[PDB]
Amino acid sequence: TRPTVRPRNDVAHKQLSAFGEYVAEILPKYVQQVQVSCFSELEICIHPDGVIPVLTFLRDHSNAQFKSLADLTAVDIPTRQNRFEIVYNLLSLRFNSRIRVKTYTDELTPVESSVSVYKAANWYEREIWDMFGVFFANHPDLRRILTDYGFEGHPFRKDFPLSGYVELRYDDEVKRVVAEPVELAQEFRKFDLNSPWEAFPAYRQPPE
Amino acid sequence: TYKYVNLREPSMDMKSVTDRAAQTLLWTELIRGLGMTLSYLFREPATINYPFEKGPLSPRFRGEHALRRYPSGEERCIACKLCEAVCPAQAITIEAEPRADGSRRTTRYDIDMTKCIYCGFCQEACPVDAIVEGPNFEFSTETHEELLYNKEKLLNNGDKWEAEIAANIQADYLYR
Amino acid sequence: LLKKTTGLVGLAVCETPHERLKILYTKILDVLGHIPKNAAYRKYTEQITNEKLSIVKAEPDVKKLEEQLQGGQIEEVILQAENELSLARKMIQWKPWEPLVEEPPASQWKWPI
Amino acid sequence: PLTLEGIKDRVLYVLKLYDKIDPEKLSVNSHFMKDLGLDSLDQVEIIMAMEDEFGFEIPDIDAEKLMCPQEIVDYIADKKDV
Amino acid sequence: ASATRLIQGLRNWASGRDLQAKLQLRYQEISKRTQPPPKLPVGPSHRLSNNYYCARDGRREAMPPSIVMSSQSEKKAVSPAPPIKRWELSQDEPYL
Amino acid sequence: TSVKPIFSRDMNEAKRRVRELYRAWYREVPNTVHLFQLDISVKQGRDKVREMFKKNAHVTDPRVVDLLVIKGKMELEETINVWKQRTHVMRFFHETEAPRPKDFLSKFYVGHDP
Ligand code: SF4
Ligand code: SF4
Repeated sequence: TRPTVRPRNDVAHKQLSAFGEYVAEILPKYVQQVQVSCFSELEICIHPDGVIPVLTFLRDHSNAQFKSLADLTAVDIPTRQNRFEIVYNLLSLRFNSRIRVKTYTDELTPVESSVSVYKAANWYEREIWDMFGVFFANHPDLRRILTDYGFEGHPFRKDFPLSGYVELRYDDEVKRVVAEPVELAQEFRKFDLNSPWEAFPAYRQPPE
Repeated sequence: TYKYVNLREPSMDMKSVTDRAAQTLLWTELIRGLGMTLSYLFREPATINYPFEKGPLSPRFRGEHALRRYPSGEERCIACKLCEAVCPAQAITIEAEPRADGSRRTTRYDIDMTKCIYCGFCQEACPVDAIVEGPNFEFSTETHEELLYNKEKLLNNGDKWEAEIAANIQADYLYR
Repeated sequence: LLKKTTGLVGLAVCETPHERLKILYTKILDVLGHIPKNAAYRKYTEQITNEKLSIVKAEPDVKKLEEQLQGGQIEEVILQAENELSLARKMIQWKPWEPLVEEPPASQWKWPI
Repeated sequence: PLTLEGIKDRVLYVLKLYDKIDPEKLSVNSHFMKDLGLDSLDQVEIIMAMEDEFGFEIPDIDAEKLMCPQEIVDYIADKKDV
Repeated sequence: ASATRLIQGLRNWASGRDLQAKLQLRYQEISKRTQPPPKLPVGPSHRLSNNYYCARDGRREAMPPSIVMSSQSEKKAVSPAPPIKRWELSQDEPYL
Repeated sequence: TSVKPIFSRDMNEAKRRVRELYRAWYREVPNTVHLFQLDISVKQGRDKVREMFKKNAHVTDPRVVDLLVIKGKMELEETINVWKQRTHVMRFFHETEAPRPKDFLSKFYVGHDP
């Protein structure tokens, strides 16, 4: 398995497992799961009441010093009753490491804003408001950032269609760009691509 | 493994101070910048005489689309719809049926050239080298629907540019 | 030797780094004594803070102290001491050594779905 | 603002400018919801017209209770001297 | 390249650099537009024996993430990695 | 059924917030008609505000009306601070859109939509 297979990094796996145990036992009030991927990425899956205490820990603790917020992300997964999965990618420049801090919310429960921990989040979770509808409590200026000004709907929710519900055109009667319900001259062609055969037996879920 | 841009302490002896003051009062670096601009003034410019002189292209160039033929006149496209499956912008629209000699051929091969991203995934998905993205880049139209090519237009682009397309494929097929 | 700059913008050079680190480490330990003993934050932070404080008390030099504290410049070691102090003062209020406040739903971290 | 009668006449004038209230059934003790047949937002814009006329701001906790013109003239009386 | 040596000398004086040694316009030093045909090599899996796909299957060695902690003594405090080594100043050109 | 609130502990605080948002929109309509130099009246714009408030008037959840007040405050901030153009204000008035068939018989005549 030398030439075409990715080489496995066992040292980083052991070190991130040790630090995941470390964070899970320093903060048992909020840490729900700790996992390390096969390509050596640590994920701390927490309760959403511990957004500020965990992120303040990793930013300020002398064994963590995750001073940089690389990226802040939501994921819509509609089969969960807490469908939105808020993802904090963090970078420690002191220990040259990356961690992932994951939590959850539904449409109505607010997540506490992490602008007091990382100012970088000021736009990111603002975008999570615009793209997913996750409200962030105590954000300084929470509003839309990417959509049009009269835009109804949170587009990166997976029940939002690819083309939207409206489309613009100029109308010369009213001398104005107007919004109408979207009619495509060619419909987007949905391709059902998934093979009916199991691809990865290591990921087989136990049946009902 | 790192270096410090701009961490120089200027020398404070009277020689260097008077050098910096002659720079300040006599505008020496401004004359240096005028000298470099004057130096490009007397260079031959890089300007080619378009449309009589053309920008250099490679045989890999991805321009206008063309449906090709065999060296018998039979069209290469056997309607397999791999190009429209791989097409990242869904520009390719294909409908097919068996024609009068029972051959698997298309009745619709449309490419919306205003959806097309010109990435050439269709010509590398194509198993029989039917669709290619040829060398024409000068095909600007005056109307939007003139950039909505059907099978007739694409077969005519193949018949138009085939003498060039075949030689470009002859140059680059051993890299593919 | 009086280092001219730290190289980091806005991180000013400390005239007496050893005394400032002793003050900050004993202040971290004084704040950290108000945490319950079985809490892992207290045990781990006492461990690393006593290690750093013994390294500071064992080395009179500033350069060698930087190369064996292994946290970069001495002023960002001071900055990390201030950050750990602020953190421990917040960890008293948060009380995160408590049990888990709520279990997740049953398939909340199941991937793929 | 000097006397209660002028405040009452001016309250009734602001209420009869309001087009949804029938000016015959408009009285001093008429109720907005069940007698005049009004939505709550109708009562809210009535209170905003009272703020337009009388030159002061009425908060929310003491505009929800203003359900008749007599309560309006009493509230305007209580935030002034009369 | 066709500049007269008077203009070439004025140009090199004004720029302060020997510009003819490094011209920004291209001439016969570039590659031919017609090349010989390549013979590209094959990778390591182009073999007729001892080349089972299960012995080089990268996608099927990926595992689900190992759950280190789940909610269903004097052990050393750890960090996510060792502390980063201090960068060394360049021997090439430190500007120092 | 114990959920974390957004702003309102119950529906009465929620109705207070709905009411203050309606007051702010009602005050804003003449300024919006003026500085966007619209072709509507102030009364017609206040009718559109009342229509958009009555559109959501069936909600009984405090968190949903808290998000409705939050989104109304956001649209109000986009209107006061002139971030919307004239077109975004006039998108509430679906004017170039032809009126849809409402009864059964005309929807039968035009096509297949129920
Ligand atoms: S070049 Fe790309 S976008 Fe264009 S038709 Fe081919 S596959 Fe589609
Ligand atoms: S052009 Fe090629 S890929 Fe596309 S349908 Fe025809 S044969 Fe298949």
